Amino acid sequence: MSLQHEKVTIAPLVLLSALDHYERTQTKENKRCVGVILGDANSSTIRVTNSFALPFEEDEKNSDVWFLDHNYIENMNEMCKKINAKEKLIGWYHSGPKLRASDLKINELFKKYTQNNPLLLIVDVKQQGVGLPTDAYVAIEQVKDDGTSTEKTFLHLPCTIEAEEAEEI
Amino acid sequence: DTILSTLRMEADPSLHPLFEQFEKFYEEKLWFQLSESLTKFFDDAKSTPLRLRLYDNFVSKFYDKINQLSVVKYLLASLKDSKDFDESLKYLDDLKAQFQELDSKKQRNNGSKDHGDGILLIDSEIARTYLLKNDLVKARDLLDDLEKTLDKKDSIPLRITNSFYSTNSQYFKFKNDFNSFYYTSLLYLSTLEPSTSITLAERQQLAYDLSISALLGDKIYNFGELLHHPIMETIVNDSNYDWLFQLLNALTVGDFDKFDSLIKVQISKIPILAQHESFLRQKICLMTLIETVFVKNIRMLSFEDISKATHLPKDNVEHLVMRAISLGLLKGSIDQVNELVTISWVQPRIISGDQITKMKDRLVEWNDQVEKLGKKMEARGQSIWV
Amino acid sequence: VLEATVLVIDNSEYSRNGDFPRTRFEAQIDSVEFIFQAKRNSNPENTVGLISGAGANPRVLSTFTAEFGKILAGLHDTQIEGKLHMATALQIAQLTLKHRQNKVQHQRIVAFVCSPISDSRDELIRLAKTLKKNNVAVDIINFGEIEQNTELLDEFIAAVNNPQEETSHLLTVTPGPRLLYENIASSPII
Repeated sequence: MSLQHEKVTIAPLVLLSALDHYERTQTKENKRCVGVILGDANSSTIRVTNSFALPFEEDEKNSDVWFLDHNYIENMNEMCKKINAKEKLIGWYHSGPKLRASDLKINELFKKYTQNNPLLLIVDVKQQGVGLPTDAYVAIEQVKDDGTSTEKTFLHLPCTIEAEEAEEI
Repeated sequence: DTILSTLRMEADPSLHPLFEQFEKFYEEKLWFQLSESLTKFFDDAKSTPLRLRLYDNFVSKFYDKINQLSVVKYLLASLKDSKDFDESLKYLDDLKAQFQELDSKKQRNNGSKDHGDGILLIDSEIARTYLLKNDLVKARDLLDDLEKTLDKKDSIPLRITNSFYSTNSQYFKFKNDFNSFYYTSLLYLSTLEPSTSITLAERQQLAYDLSISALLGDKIYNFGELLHHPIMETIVNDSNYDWLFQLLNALTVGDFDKFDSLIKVQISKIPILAQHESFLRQKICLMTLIETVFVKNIRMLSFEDISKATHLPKDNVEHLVMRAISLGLLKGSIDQVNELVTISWVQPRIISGDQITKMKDRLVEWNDQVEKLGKKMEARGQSIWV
Repeated sequence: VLEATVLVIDNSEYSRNGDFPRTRFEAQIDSVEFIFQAKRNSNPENTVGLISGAGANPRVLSTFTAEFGKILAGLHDTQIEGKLHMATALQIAQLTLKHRQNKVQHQRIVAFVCSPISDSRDELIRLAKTLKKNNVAVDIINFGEIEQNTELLDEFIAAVNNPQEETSHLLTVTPGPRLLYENIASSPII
């Protein structure tokens, strides 16, 4: 299994698409927004480059009532591959504001579509933060800190916002 | 009904209604509810002839209709006492042959998973029998193949972890690898599942062995993890092994005379402890050194203080700190012309509730200093902060 | 009739049983086959869905679609594990019905049950009345643990019981030596 979670690099386009998504679907409070984080991987520094909207739905109830379309991921995959075959699915992002209960559960849905470990990207879309509004959370399995059964949980990674020539301009 | 009739009276009447349930569920292929009762009675100790015969008769029909976990478990219950390890190995090979015959090919829906996990459990039990067969090298190679397969199966879904870790723990116990046994047993206990906790007496003996290995393990120098773990609840009340619990408490505290008396009385309980008595005394000395460093604090020390707090002469303190540094407890440096042992970073310890308040107050003071420095910096250079 | 439907198949350990040869799982798959074919014949515009109610929390296998290939591939890749949390499965099925590509197709649900309904009865009635309020039509095809499921199945239908809307039809066919889709062809469908 690839250990590629040392560094995370985000182009501003993914993040601005996140903000556009949130302001588009008219998400009120407590309504999280989720999409995919198309980019390139298999190197030490995971790099996020492009994103798109997803029809994620969830009632503010039992955490297992979350709904997400399966065909949409592959349907976007085909068109994006037609546009550019160098961008592969490397996980998903949610529109903040902080980690929720279903994050571990829903991440397993993207296991098959992704090739490496799926990447979580928290986006402070409403901008309560002061530092960078982005942080990565790779789901890995490690022993419990309380001396109990090993848990497959998220690990924070140092995320730096960096742009390429196309987006810096 | 034929073999059902033969096995109906080859048991106790209390188990007879279970036979009726097995017959009823066999009529309309309700074999999962049949396997529920099969597990229900297999765990019970009443199944000594039933483990021998009922498995090989009943499950010969339903082995290709039920989840392979229960199927292998039913045979495992049979092989919990038998000394037929040659024919037991033949049984395990037959299980492998059947699983690599059905799940070999022709996979056409019907759910299923090709049941590789059952094969892994079968190989783990082959390694267990090899250990019982005194096949130490062969068993070690087999469990190496098992951990290789553990690397596969994309984060295997428990179960196989239980059997694999138990097998490695048994191998380390038979090889007297105290540290490896301790770590593997702790990992197994962490990975233990609530479906079954096997025999209470067997788990008590496992806790006894864990305590022995922790006391006789080299790279273990803090027994707090074992003491405040649920594994110690098995002998948290029993008096037969209360002596070693008292000895462990003295080890953690650092008592000398009580340790001497207890080790003298219990040196004859097992020759294994009698062989490594000097290692236990060195463990006492290292316990005392670490606890004295952590209590008296002070980045420096003296030969006389260590000699008084460890009962060793002022000439053997040097070798004591040699062992302490080599094992990784400290990172200090000795000085013999003036006995001024220097101490640096010390092995961490589990933090109690009282220590939180002191650390919190120190945090508050540090944060206040940082805030004052930031305020001064901002006020002084506001003309260029743009 | 333009009718968006979702099929709540059950893959619980009890659904692994084989009262219907070969297994309740295979029988449920064949019933899904028949229901999809019948809905296609009635109108190809109708979209069918596949949601599995077992394997820990229910996992959506495919959204509202009319093509058998993807769902059938999903049917071959759903292991028979876990229990049937039918409350969460029904809530998820209701959530899916909000996102029909054709916003005119009326909501339909056909659920397969092969395990006891060990759910909160009051919560179950609340779910049933919520489904009725959204005009959601639900059909339950019972084969297996009929002695228990039929205690709550009639309560579900009497809580939904749409008089003028798409009326909910209950089927509790006792395991019989006839083809299952033949049993479901007439009474619950027409």
